[PDB]
Amino acid sequence: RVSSGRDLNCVPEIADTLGAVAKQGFDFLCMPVFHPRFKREFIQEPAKNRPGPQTRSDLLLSGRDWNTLIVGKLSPWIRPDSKVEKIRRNSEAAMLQELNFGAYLGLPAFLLPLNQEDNTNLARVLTNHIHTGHHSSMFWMRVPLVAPEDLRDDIIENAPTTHTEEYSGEEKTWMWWHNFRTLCDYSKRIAVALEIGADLPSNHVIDRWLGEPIKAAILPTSIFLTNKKGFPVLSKMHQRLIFRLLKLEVQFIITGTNHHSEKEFCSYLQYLEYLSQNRPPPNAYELFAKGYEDYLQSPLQPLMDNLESQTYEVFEKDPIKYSQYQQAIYKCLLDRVPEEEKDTNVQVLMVLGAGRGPLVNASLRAAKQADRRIKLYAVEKNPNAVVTLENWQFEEWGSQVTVVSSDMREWVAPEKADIIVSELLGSFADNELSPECLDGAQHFLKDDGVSIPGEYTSFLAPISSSKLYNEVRACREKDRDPEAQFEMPYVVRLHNFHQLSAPQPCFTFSHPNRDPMIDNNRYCTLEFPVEVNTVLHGFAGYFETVLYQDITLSIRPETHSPGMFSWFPILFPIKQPITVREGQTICVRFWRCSNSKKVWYEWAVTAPVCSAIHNPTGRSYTIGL
Amino acid sequence: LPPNAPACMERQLEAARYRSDGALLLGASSLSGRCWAGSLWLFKDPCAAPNEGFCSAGVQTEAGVADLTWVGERGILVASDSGAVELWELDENETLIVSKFCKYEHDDIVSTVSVLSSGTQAVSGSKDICIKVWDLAQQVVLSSYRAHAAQVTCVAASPHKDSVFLSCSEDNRILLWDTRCPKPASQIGCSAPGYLPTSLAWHPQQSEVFVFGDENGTVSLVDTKSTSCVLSSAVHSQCVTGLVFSPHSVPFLASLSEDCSLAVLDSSLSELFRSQAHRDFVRDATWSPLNHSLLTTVGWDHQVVHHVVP
Ligand SMILES: CSC[C@H]1O[C@@H](n2cnc3c(N)ncnc32)[C@H](O)[C@@H]1O
Repeated sequence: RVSSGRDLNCVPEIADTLGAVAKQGFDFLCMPVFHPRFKREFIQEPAKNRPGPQTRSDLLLSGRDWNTLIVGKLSPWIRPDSKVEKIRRNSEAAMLQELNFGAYLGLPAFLLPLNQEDNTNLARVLTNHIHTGHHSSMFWMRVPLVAPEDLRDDIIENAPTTHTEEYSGEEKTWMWWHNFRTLCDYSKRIAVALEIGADLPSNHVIDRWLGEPIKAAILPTSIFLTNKKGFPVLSKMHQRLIFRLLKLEVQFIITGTNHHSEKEFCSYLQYLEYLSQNRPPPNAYELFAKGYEDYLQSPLQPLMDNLESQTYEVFEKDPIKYSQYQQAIYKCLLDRVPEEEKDTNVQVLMVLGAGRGPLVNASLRAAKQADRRIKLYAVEKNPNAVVTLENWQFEEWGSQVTVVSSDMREWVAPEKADIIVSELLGSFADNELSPECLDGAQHFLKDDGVSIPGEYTSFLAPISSSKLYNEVRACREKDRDPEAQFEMPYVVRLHNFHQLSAPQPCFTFSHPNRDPMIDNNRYCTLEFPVEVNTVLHGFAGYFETVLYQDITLSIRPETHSPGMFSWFPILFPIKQPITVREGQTICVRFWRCSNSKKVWYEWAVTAPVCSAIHNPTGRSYTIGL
Repeated sequence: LPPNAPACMERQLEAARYRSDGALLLGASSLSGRCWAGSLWLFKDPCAAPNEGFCSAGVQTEAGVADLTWVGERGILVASDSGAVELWELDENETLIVSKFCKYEHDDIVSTVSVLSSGTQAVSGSKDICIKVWDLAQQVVLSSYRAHAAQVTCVAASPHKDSVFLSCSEDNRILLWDTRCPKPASQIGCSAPGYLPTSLAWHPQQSEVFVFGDENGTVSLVDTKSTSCVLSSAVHSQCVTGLVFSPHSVPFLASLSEDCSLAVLDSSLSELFRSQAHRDFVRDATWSPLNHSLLTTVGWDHQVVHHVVP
């Protein structure tokens, strides 16, 4: 269903209040840990020597309750950036005190406001609390989509509201967030409590928050409409945002008094649940992409490494891609054996990297479908997978299939091939070294032979995700370069991100490769027009391949093959995030580089600013030949 | 101790308001410890206060009392931490205090209340940034104004004009309101943006002059007409929480700060008197109707102090 809490700034009895909100179906309570009005003096006598207690006792709840049900709140008088020095000092002292109490209590989260532009000293104090013990507890920064000054009623005769359009200005609240998090050096403990108003801003303003670490959405009772039966409800545009936010799995917080007085506060929560269960449904693929959202993975290197049984099992788990392969071979067979020559003509079909035989089985289904005759070679360098193959061939395929336990670049074949078939492609196409492997094998392909696939193309797109930037940054390891995390690609179901530009083709390969001298090295320059203010954090990679003629496979979103959504895209990080102003072009440069020993990518951004070249001479990342 | 009157007054004394007859209205909050609530007390003998046993009447409020005001002689209008504005009514015998109405219209703590010149209307101000106008008899909100862009600190009704009230906020705005204008609010302030405005008091006789205190302890006298920042004194080492005019023909002005001090100032803003009596925050002042030279201060030190002013 939905994870939801109640926001209160009045708790007479913490016991009854918590009990009440439980009966109303709230998972947790946001409340002050000190009385919001109880302003404290730390430096000046006599109020400094105010007898205590300074707040209510930890003993009033279980450690478990404090740990799970309670989100603390900074008292609203606390103004660390106050221009008034005595207020600044008392607010520094009080903020430390209240944060130290939430740590004392074991609170899972604590709410702090970003309610103006300058929160420098507030960030400096929070950073201090974070750098005082390693603790897990989250800090939810309460920021509004729309600054209060731009929300205010136009009811001041001599202070009219500026009704003029303001692209940058309407985005001021994100800049408040950006500056705070940047000062606190992207602490994983600091996330966004996004506060929504009755008036949503422009879609550009909402888009600003796409890649940001949103843990909580705050819905005032104010923003809720009333149906005929007098139930609380939301505008379709509000409802669209909820459906957007459910995808990011945020916790919803209900703030304000009951305005639908006939009905209980169950009413507001009832509505959210109603939206949850009745949400535009996803797909099996989104169920396939189940728990992998923004989960960073090492790209598989099935050449340099021998894949495990369950790796092959997952490759086999999506039948559709093999049905595509079956179809490409079927078509190629009919184009090569006239119906007159069906029984005289038996084609030599070689599966190059046969794994546990899915392409072998697809090749066989294709031949019986075409009613045409094939001899099969199953070539596989992974001797563990040869075990699976040789049991299959003994038990089922028989002597039609000759299993070969060899690297296709070393193998001396007894005869030349009509058709070579392979699945040597990664999420960035050539990133498993299909080029080098098939190049080594082509000397044993007939002069009129077909490679399936005949072609593949990598695509790139610039993306924004402060979330994934932090994920990568967090992948530092001992005994290597402290920044090697950023100079290697990751396979990942990119989820909390913004794609800043349409994907552009990067590198393309063709098989057979007729070039008299063959260079699989590449240098490509891409220009991505960007129509929004944003921060570049890296580049999403995808691929398309032509198996045969019109039969293709793609993970490129615009051309995505059906059923192949368990096959995730790739991410090329950059070390330093890059600010991009609307109307600017992002220019990225990519190299595919090689030795006898290793193939690697190097990459740089040249616009709107220059990055360092990432992964120079494969220092951080190579692919084994 | 009376019937319906609690054994123990909450420690944090928020409000002190003398009625015409000289009876004392007390508001108190529990701002620490287990239970965070408040209380309303009537002391027909003001010198007994704060002692609960020697009280004419007392009641417990669900939540703390941020602000208070007399509504005529038997009415008490309350700013609650709960976001409710509540109307409490005195008994015929005035031996107990009964809730007339409690309306939860504010989304956050109700910080400030004032009764307008009619006595049938009040203005509320809240940390929720809204200012509301109340039909006291029908117990509803006539108007709700989001003029400000931060928490509303003070709202003070005009002495004699039922459409006019001041407001101040941490948006650094002093707003002059007139509900007769389709754009009711008007920003009033000295040439330089200065320290946040904290406290407000209309001149009792001069319907177009008011005074405001700031978070830096400066007290300022303002003429709507001249719209010039006429006079300012550095009266306090900290925030000016409250400003109260004497009942005198030429009024004296009581100044109360978080510096835990009270000062009394002439119309020229010069300082006649100073009391260090309180050892915590000074929350309110009411001059005795009976003896105009007598002034009662209340503080979070739970002290009810009676001052004789020279
Ligand atoms: C089915 S995933 C790709 C398969 O091709 C195999 N493979 C990759 N490169 C080569 C090569 N050069 N020679 C033989 N098999 C290969 C891998 O072991 C893997 O099972």
